Amino acid sequence: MEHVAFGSEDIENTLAKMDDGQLDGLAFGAIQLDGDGNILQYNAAEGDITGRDPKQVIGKNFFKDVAPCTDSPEFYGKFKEGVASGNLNTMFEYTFDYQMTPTKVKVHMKKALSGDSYWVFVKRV
Ligand SMILES: *C(=O)/C=C\c1ccc(O)cc1
Repeated sequence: MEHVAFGSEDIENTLAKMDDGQLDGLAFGAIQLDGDGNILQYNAAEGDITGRDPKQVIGKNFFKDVAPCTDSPEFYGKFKEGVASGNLNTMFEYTFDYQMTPTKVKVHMKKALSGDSYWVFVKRV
């Protein structure tokens, strides 16, 4: 298992070296979105939590297609604000409830070290 803790201050540096394969070894869910919310990476843990088959959600829009619950000021709103500002690092609890048993989670969104990419980390609470 890849030893990286949820909420780590330099997490973006650590994950910049990981391929989709290594991303599946994280102890928490990890999604990489582009500026428009399109899914570039989606690890196994995220699949476990949401029920989605990883390889099938890549290329889909997270806020429009995959996770409509999220599409709100408290989630998507924070995301679009961070994208426009070029800076993003926020942590909050949220309830995942679309076509799934309502699941409470802790979400951490942070701008990737890369150009136009952003991370969304999820773990159960
Ligand atoms: C709300 O929609 C939040 C998360 C989420 C992500 C994927 C799927 O499939 C359901 C729910």
